[PDB]
Amino acid sequence: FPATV
Amino acid sequence: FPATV
Amino acid sequence: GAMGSMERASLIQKAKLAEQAERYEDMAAFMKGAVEKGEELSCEERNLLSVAYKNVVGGQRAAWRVLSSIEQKSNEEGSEEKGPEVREYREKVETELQGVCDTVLGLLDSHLIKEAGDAESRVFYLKMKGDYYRYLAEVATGDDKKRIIDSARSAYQEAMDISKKEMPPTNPIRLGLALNFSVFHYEIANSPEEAISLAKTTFDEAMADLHTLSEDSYKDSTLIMQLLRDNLTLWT
Amino acid sequence: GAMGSMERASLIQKAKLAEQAERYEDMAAFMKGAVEKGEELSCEERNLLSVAYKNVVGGQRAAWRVLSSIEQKSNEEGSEEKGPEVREYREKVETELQGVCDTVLGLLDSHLIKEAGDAESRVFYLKMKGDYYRYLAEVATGDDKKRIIDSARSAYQEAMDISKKEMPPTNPIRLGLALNFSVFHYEIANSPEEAISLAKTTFDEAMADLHTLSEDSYKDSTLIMQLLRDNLTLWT
Ligand SMILES: *CC(=O)Nc1ccc(-c2nc3ccccn3c2NCc2ccccc2)cc1
Ligand SMILES: *CC(=O)Nc1ccc(-c2nc3ccccn3c2NCc2ccccc2)cc1
Ligand SMILES: [Ca+2]
Ligand SMILES: [Ca+2]
Ligand SMILES: [Ca+2]
Ligand SMILES: [Ca+2]
Ligand SMILES: [Ca+2]
Ligand SMILES: [Ca+2]
Ligand SMILES: [Ca+2]
Ligand SMILES: [Ca+2]
Ligand SMILES: [Ca+2]
Ligand SMILES: [Ca+2]
Ligand SMILES: [Cl-]
Ligand SMILES: [Cl-]
Repeated sequence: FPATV
Repeated sequence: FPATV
Repeated sequence: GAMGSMERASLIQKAKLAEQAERYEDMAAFMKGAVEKGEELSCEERNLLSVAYKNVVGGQRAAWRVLSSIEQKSNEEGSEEKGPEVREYREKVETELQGVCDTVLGLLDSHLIKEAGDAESRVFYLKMKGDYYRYLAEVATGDDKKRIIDSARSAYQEAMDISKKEMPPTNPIRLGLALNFSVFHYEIANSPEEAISLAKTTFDEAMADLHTLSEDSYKDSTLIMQLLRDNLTLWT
Repeated sequence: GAMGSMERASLIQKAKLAEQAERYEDMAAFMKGAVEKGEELSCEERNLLSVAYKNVVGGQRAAWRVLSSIEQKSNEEGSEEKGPEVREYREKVETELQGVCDTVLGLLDSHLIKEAGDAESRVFYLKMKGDYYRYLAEVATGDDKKRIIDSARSAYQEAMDISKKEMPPTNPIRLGLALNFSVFHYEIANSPEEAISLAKTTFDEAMADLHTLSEDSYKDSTLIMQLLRDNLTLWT
C-alpha cells in the first residue's frame, strides 16, 4: 500500500 | 517484565 | 456528549496521556469532546485530533482489508460454502469504520471548517475531509460511490488551491496534502498518471525551495518528500 | 447478552476471523457469547477464549503501567502540580481493566470451572483464574489486596496440585501454569526465592521427560521451557 500521512 | 503465557 | 462535563484543558491533557498510553480510541473521544466545546483548535490541538482518528480508522481499515480478502477468497471457484459469517463480520467492521468517518466529517462540518480562516487551519481540515471521504470510498460499492469519490476530490482540490496560493512548496501540510491527493488519484480515481504527475511536481517544487529553510524545517519537509519518492518508486 | 441471538458455531467462526484481523475486543465478545451458550468448550475453543482476553487485558495493563509511571513522577519532589487529570485517567483505565478481569472471572465461575472434570480443562481454567486475580492484584492498593492475592494463590495452587497428579511434566498447560505461578511469586507475593525454585524445578523435571515426546510435542514443550530459563536468567 502507498504512503499517506 | 518477566515472561508469562 | 459524555465529555460535556470535562474542562477543555483537561480533555486536551488527557488526549496527550492517551497518546502516550497508545489508547487511541480514548484519545479520539477526548479530542471530539474538545472540538465540541466550540472554540477553534490550535496547531497542536489539530494534530492531536488527526493523530487520534488516524490511528483508530487505520486499525479499522487494516481489519477490513483482512476480512475483505477472506471474503473474496470464499467467492472463488472451488471454495467451500461457509455461510454468512464472513460477510456479516466484514459488514460489522465496515459499519464501525463508516461510523468513525462520519464522526470526523461531522466535526469538520460542525463547525471546524467554517471557522477556519488561516491557510494552515483551513488546508489541514480540508485535507482531513478528503482523507475521510477517501476512506469511505475504499469500502463503497453502491449507488453513492461516485458521489463519495467526488466529495473526496472536491475537498482535496479546495485544499490544493488554497495551499498553492498561501503556502510555500515545502510547507508540511501542503506536502502531506499532495501526498494523499496523489494516492487518491492512484488508488481511488483510477488515475495513476495524475498520481505520478502530482507526486513528481510536488517533490520537484519542494526541492527547489529547501534552500530557504532552517535545519529543523528542512528535516520536517524532507521526511514527507521521501514519502513522495517512495510512492513514485512503487508506481514506476 | 448481545450475542444471545447468534449461533454458537457462528460465534466461534467469527472469533477466528477477529483473531486474523487482530480485533481482540471483538474476539473476546464473541467468545464470551460462546461460553454463555452453556456448553463446555473444546481445547481449541478454550484457547480462543484465553487468547482473546489475554490480548485485551494485556493492552490495558500496558496502558495502566504508562499512566501509573506518569502519576508516580508527578508525586516526586519538585514536580509541578498538574491537577487531577493523571489520576483520573489512570483510574479510568484501571476501572476498565478491573471490569475485564471481573468478566473473565465471572465466566470461569458461571460455570466453566464447575463443569470442567478432565485435567486439561480444569487446570486450564484454574490457571486463568489465577492469572486474572493476579492482574487484579497488580492494581490493588486497598483493604482487599491481601484477599485478591490469596485468591490468585489459591487458584494457582489447586491447578498445580491437579497438574502434578494428572499431567506429565512436559505438558504445555502444566509448564505455562508453573511459569505464571512463578511470576506470581516474584512480582506479587514478594517471594523471589519461591519463584526461582519453582521455575528451576519445573524446567529440570520437564528436561528429564523430553525423551518421551514426538518432534512436535518436543517443540511445544521446549518453547515454554525457554521462557522459564529466560525468567531464571532475569532473576539470577
Ligand atoms: C501546524 C501544523 O499543522 N503543522 C504540521 C507540521 C508537521 C506535520 C507533519 N510532518 C510530518 C512528517 C512526517 C510524517 C508526518 N508528519 C506530520 N504529520 C502528519 C500530517 C498531517 C497533516 C498534514 C501533513 C502531515 C503536520 C502538521
Ligand atoms: C488443549 C490445550 O489447552 N493445549 C495447549 C497446548 C499448547 C499451549 C501453548 N503452548 C505454547 C507455547 C508457547 C507460547 C504459548 N503457548 C501456548 N499458549 C499459551 C498457554 C495457555 C495456557 C497454558 C499454557 C500456555 C496451550 C494449550
Ligand atoms: Ca471551561
Ligand atoms: Ca469442497
Ligand atoms: Ca458458518
Ligand atoms: Ca456495508
Ligand atoms: Ca477563525
Ligand atoms: Ca443453536
Ligand atoms: Ca516548578
Ligand atoms: Ca490540569
Ligand atoms: Ca481504583
Ligand atoms: Ca464436564
Ligand atoms: Cl458480526
Ligand atoms: Cl478520565
